[PDB]
Amino acid sequence: MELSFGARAELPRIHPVASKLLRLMQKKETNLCLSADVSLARELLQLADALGPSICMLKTHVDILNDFTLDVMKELITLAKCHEFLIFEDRAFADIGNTVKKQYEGGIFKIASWADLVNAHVVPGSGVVKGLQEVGLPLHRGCLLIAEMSSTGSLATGDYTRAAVRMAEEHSEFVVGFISGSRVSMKPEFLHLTPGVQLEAGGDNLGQQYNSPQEVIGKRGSDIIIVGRGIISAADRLEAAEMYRKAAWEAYLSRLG
Amino acid sequence: MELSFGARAELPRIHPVASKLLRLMQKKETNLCLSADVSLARELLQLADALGPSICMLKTHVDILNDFTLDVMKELITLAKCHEFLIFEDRAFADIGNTVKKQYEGGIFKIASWADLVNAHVVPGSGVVKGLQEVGLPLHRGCLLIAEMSSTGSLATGDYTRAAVRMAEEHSEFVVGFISGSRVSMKPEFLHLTPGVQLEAGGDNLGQQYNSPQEVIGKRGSDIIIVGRGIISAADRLEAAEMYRKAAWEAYLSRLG
Ligand SMILES: O=c1ccn([C@@H]2O[C@H](COP(=O)(O)O)[C@@H](O)[C@H]2O)c(=O)[nH]1
Ligand SMILES: O=c1ccn([C@@H]2O[C@H](COP(=O)(O)O)[C@@H](O)[C@H]2O)c(=O)[nH]1
Repeated sequence: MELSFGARAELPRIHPVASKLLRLMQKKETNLCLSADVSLARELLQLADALGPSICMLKTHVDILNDFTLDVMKELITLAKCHEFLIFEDRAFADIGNTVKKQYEGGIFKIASWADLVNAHVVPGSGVVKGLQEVGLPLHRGCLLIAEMSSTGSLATGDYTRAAVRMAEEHSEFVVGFISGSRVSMKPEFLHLTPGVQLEAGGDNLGQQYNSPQEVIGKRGSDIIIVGRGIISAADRLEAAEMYRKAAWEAYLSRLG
Repeated sequence: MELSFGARAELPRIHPVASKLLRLMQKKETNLCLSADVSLARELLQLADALGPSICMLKTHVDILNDFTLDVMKELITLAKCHEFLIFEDRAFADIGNTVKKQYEGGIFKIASWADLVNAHVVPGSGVVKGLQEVGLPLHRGCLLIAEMSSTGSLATGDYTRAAVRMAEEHSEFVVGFISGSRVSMKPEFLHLTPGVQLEAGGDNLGQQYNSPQEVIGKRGSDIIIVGRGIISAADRLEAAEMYRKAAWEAYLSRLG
């Protein structure tokens, strides 16, 4: 009874941000999220422009941009609107509710002002979501909960993962899905986004582990692949993004039938 | 066989940052860490100056400072040196090793350039520590692992806490202790720092829970209390800090005998 992305976009309990995403995934035939892991704003923006047609989402770590300004993020939004992708700041909030609300709204980055999506760890308990919600709901944003991680020795397993799923399903006005390595919720209104993806087997020297798009999307049932170095370190990042897009999209189609 | 802070400062396996901290705790009769949870640099610096003699440590969330600059942090270091306290950025790193290394060294905040101590969640597995280490060891810094949290619904319990302790004890060249609600390691070379502290019973409306200094230091065996709103929201923050200092110090003395 698996639904297409475009059908999921219409489910009664779908969140607006999720629906927007699912619609553009279907329209553009992309379930690829670019992990734009660069330190220069010019490179971020050149990647966003060139790769925007190939991606459903651009994931940022704003806190590694050497030359962050709010104006950079304005320019990123312009590209996101032109090419039709969401912006996801991978801030992995992980503090008490009262603190994360301030980290999301304020400081230099003003994350909530430009990020369609953010994510949070579940370790602090559900107050992390309640604090983020206080900023994100008025700003019409969505959140992903980190249910599983791709790295060696991850403790996001077993009952921890189950707790993340319960927390999501209990905060569905704001939580739209997961960071996970597999489908973790049986409810089709939730998105599953999976980092630790490369075409070739391997890892890095600091605990990253890779699996292929066919494995992640096809066998493990996730929705979206998140790819950083497999694209960013390639000479031709546009062709690399196309290879990843095509892999993830066909794995999705084949799982649909 | 409990040792004073000054004796612990001399233990064979003590980390230099821990030893510096323990020595100034003993000298100044303070085991209070101010959680300087403000949005204005001028208020941060005025608090650091006035309260510096009463504290062993000043904990920051740089990402909530509306007017952060590196020069602000230079001024904070001047105060830290004058009054003798460490600076602890409560960044709660919580990503793969390759990413946290960049979040610690780079971006706008350049955390490693000014923070004596940072902290990390253990959820990603030990690569989080290995990545931070690559920046922190050359810069002669230390790290705290988040073994327990103060908030309602925290998943940092049981085997998760035990995993944090094992990860610390296995990375003792860089990890100097814990964020925890109690003593979690039996090894006296590790520091235990405990947030969720107020003199009166209560909590906040976003899952924070409070326990008293006597409970945390005396009964639960921690070393340092971390106090935010119990001080910052008071009219006279200097007298509030003194009340917390005296409470935490006497609880420590009484546990020594
Ligand atoms: O479980 C997780 C959570 C987050 N990321 C993020 O996803 C990207 C993976 O990049 P790469 O390994 O494809 O370069 C990085 O930004 C990393 O911080 C993971 O890899 N794994
Ligand atoms: O388990 C944790 C970890 C971190 N903090 C931090 O400690 C401070 C507690 O402040 P307050 O509740 O005393 O104001 C805040 O900065 C908060 O982010 C906690 O409260 N509990």
